[PDB]
Amino acid sequence: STGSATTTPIDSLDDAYITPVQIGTPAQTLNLDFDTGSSDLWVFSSETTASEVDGQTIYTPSKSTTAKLLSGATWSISYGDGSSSSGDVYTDTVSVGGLTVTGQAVESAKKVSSSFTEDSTIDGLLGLAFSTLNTVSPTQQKTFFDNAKASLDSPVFTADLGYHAPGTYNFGFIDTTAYTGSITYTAVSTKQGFWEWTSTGYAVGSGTFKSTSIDGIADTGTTLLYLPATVVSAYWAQVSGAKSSSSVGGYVFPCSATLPSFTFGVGSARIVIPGDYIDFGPISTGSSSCFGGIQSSAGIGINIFGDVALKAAFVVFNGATTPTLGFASK
Repeated sequence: STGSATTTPIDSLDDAYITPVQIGTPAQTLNLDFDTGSSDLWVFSSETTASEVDGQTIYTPSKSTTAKLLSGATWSISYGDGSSSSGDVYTDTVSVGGLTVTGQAVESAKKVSSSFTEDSTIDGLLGLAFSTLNTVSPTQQKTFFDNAKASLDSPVFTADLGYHAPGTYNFGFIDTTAYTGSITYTAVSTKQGFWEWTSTGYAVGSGTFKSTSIDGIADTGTTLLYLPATVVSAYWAQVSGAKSSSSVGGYVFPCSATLPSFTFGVGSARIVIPGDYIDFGPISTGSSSCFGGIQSSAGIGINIFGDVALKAAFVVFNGATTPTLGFASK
């Protein structure tokens, strides 16, 4: 089997991407944030505290003839950005772009934190990291990809995120028309439950490539690119007027600037992030100070290849017995 679904930016900045997901019988379609940095499929639901719902589409398990309460099961998750949610668990039929899993754990939110409430466009998350990070207790549950794997033509999914445009998540096959040149594969460590890999270095603009190992995670659920302070300082030094602002919470730059590109290494290959991808616009409405898309990972504890990086590539998440990551230009 295979699946193919379009993923759409939630706003003009590409702050996140939503992908339609069918849950239950008859289908209830919810727009979920596919997140390769976490491993819970959770949804706004009929059980969500009413004051914490503001425009989201909800899953109502009582209206699904295939929903079954997973007795005794609860979940609770906290994300790197400080947001959180928690609730109980159903199993139900879940389909993504024509690919169907029966008995998928659907985590029903009873509580969500303010940032979720305030984002009317995201109805929940669909985790695509390794199932070892799944928070369901007392019986840990599998991700959608893990459940689908054996049935897929090939045990892979691909992320093809657009810049200010729709893109695609494919399951079970590699669309050879979706990228240029070849796919370069690189080793993955699953020890922290993430799609963790090591980049071979970076360049700023038309500058020389610096060979240096940068360990990080491929995370579709993080907006920006978070790298070591040394790397990030080197990038923003090439932008007149750029500075790190503690009051704003990172590097800002004059909105009048032309940003240089940023290149990262995947083995001997190179992925180029155009300068425009690194612009996240005014820090507040009307401001001429703009927020940078490359930020320091210092104090996160991990480097994150988020959407800013991933949307410059066609990315293969290879879930073979020994997982690997593949990157191609596009």
